[PDB]
Amino acid sequence: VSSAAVQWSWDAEFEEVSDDSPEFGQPEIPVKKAQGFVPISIEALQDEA
Amino acid sequence: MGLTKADGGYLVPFQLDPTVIITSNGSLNDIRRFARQVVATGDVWHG
Repeated sequence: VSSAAVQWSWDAEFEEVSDDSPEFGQPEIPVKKAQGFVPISIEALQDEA
Repeated sequence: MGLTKADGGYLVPFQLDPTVIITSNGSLNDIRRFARQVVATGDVWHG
């Protein structure tokens, strides 16, 4: 959730106020994945060191 | 990624047998156990 402040004002006596309702925003963060593969022969596993 | 050199085969050890195998037939002879040996001092032996 993201928002801001309320905007005041220097007013006089007997004067209406200004509508100061703030606004919002929703930041969104999708999640992604990465990959990596290594195939190897049976002979290599039991021969190489 | 198998046994090919550039594909990971360089990591295998090198196994060698240092002992030399002689591959010559040779010949077996028995004259020297029967024949008569005399010691020479020059180049000719006379009798």
